[PDB]
Amino acid sequence: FSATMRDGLSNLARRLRFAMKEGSIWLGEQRMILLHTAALGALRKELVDTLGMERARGLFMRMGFHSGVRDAELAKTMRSGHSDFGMLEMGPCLHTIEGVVRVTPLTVDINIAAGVYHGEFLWEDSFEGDVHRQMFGVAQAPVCWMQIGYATGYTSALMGKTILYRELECVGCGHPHCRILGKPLEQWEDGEAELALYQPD
Amino acid sequence: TMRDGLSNLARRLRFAMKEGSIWLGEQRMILLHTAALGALRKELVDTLGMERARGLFMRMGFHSGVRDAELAKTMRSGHSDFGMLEMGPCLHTIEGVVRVTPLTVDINIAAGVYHGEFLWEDSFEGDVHRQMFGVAQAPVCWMQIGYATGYTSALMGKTILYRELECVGCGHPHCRILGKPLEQWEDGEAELALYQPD
Ligand SMILES: [Zn+2]
Ligand SMILES: [Zn+2]
Repeated sequence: FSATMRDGLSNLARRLRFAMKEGSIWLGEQRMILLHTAALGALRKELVDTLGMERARGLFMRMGFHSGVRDAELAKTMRSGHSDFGMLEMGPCLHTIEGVVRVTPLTVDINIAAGVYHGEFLWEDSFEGDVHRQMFGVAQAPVCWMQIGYATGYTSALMGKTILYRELECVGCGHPHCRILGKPLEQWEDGEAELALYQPD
Repeated sequence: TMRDGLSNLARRLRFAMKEGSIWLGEQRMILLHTAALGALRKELVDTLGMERARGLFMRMGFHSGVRDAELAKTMRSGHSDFGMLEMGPCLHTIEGVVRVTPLTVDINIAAGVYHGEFLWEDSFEGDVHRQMFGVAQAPVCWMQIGYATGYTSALMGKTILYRELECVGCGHPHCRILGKPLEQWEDGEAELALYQPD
């Protein structure tokens, strides 16, 4: 049901090592845990309840940003014999293997050497959208915060420039699926202020 | 010393790529980078202080533990009370959180009997805490302790609290924990209070 993503998914699960003789999981050179979405949901609930939705959104986008940046490093380890899109597409694949979301590239214009990027993707079965509705009910703006942070971090680390993403539709809002658009910071009218969300204090 | 638990619980873990999801029993899971979780921990500790951050993580672990206990209960058939208990250590291990070795475990669910001591090796939490900070002056495997507390309390049907008696986060070569009912802990109801959202 996927292409060319298949190759990516196969070539990636081999970088995924489950070692219950040591109680660890490694993906590439990054240690991972399996975490219940319901536990991340409970954390999110307390964060929004005591910090507010905006600051909580920031914490999650940054957490996602860190994940994406690490996965881009893994992506760059197997660049040999890989087009710019083929390297880009690893993000979508890693996002799927980690059970975060089913990603389908809709159309992608990417040139790393030239600094050109324009990407739109479909997101099916976002864990974050579902978790949010269960904790909060329907939302009045897209809620896949960690997931957007990840696309932003992964793509930016890959390009060596800031690529910001925005959800144009989201299941958290009661759509059938999520859909996103990513492009250079410069090209977003209020980009500099979105950028403020990725900084800690 | 169940290897039998690992192989049998690990079969409950599946990757449904076409739906971009991972299932452990009936619970959806994600693979998350410890580095990212650690970045979150540092922000929470920096902005909300350690005691408040500690509470958030214990309660997150607690929720994980309660839900793995619900999975354990489904596989109740043909298992002793000890066998049931051991699925907790096993799931924690399978989840890549920590490698758990039961040391002495005395359990009888009907009679409300529980006293459990466990060895924790390669704790991700203690590990990440001491890289994002330094050696700490008190045990720091917050989420891991929450999980044990939640798993065992759900299995026993009564409040079972755990404490770390050693922790890699404090420069010990390993973590070690003890779990027993609330009444057996000196300041137990102040420990039970960490599990109540603020
Ligand atoms: Zn969404
Ligand atoms: Zn510890």
